[PDB]
Order: sequence, then structure tokens, then C-alpha cells
Amino acid sequence: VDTEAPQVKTGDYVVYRGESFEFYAEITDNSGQVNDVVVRNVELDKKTSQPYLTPGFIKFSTDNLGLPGNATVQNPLRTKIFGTVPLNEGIGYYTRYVVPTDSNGNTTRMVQNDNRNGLERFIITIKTQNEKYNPADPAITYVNQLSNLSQAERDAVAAAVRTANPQIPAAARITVSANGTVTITYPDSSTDTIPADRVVKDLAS
Ligand SMILES: [Ca+2]
Ligand SMILES: [Co+2]
Repeated sequence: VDTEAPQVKTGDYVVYRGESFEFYAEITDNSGQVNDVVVRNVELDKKTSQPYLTPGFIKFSTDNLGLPGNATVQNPLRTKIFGTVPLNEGIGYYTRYVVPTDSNGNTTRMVQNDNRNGLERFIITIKTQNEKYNPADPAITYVNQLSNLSQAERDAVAAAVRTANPQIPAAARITVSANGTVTITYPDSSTDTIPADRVVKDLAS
């Protein structure tokens, strides 16, 4: 009789506010068949005494559930853990559980122990949006006075930064100070800076 639960491999997951993500847990069972997979908090929801998963932005799906041979060591079952992080999501980390059930009623046991991290237990770390990008230097804007850029010069720098950084979000804001220092404000309000020496130079005749 099958008394062995499915085994799971996950990882150490990093996600970023305002950005989408997807990870795949790998699941196998000695019987070769997994009937269900739930990604969940270890504790039940106070409001329903039923399983749940917080933060609410974490979603999951598993194709090919309940079919013979869907979870063998050779061809594992894969559970996708995906979503988009809200711009105001709390910065920090969580440990959550991938909990499959095989064809014989055996369910992987949730065990709160760091030695299970990366197996059925996984860490997900939520970082600010600026941590996903590394702003590129723009083409130099040449200005009449390095201590006092005009509005049009500040406007040209921002356009140059935008041109040099197509990979940053369209909703990221580029502001330029009076000495040409660039601030990039991402949609989640975190920031990056490009120092003036890589942005502006004095205009020669
Ligand atoms: Ca089994
Ligand atoms: Co001059």
C-alpha cells in the first residue's frame, strides 16, 4: 500500500512590487500520480477555517492533475506560482507551502523547519521595484550652466534618460534637478539616481 507522500522541490523566490513573476515547483510521487496541489499558508483562515494563501497576489495553477503518470521522477508534475505584486505591497518575506496529494490519499506534510526550505516549503521575498532595474547612463545633455539647468534642459535630460532606458516601466517618472541630477521614481515610489557627472556637461561654443 502507498504510504509515501509526494515530494516537492521549490526554491528561494524573489519578487518585486509592480512586476509580474512566475515560478515552477517540481512534484513527484512514487505512485506516479498526483491528484491535487494546493499552495497555502500553513495555518487555516480564521474567517473560514479553510486553507488560504496570503499575500493575496500569489496565485497558483497545476495542469494535468489527477492523471496516471503525471508526476514521475523522470517527468515531474509542475505547479506554477505566479502573479503581479501590488505597488503598495508590504516589503518583507513569507514562508509558504506547496501541498500535493497522490492517488492514494497521501498528502505532503507541512513542516515548519528551515531544513525544508526549497522543498515543499518556500521563501518568497517581496522587494521594492527599484531593485529589479539598473538604470543606464543617458546621452550627455550639454547645458549653459551646470548649476542652473533651464526647464528645456531638464526636459532634454529626461528624454535622454528615457531613450537610454526602454526597459524601465513606462509609468516610472524621470525628474531632473537644477544641477542635472536625475531621479527615477518607479511606480511603487522607490527611487534610483543617476549622478550629474554622467548626465550633463558644460556647453562649449
Ligand atoms: Ca505516494
Ligand atoms: Co561657457
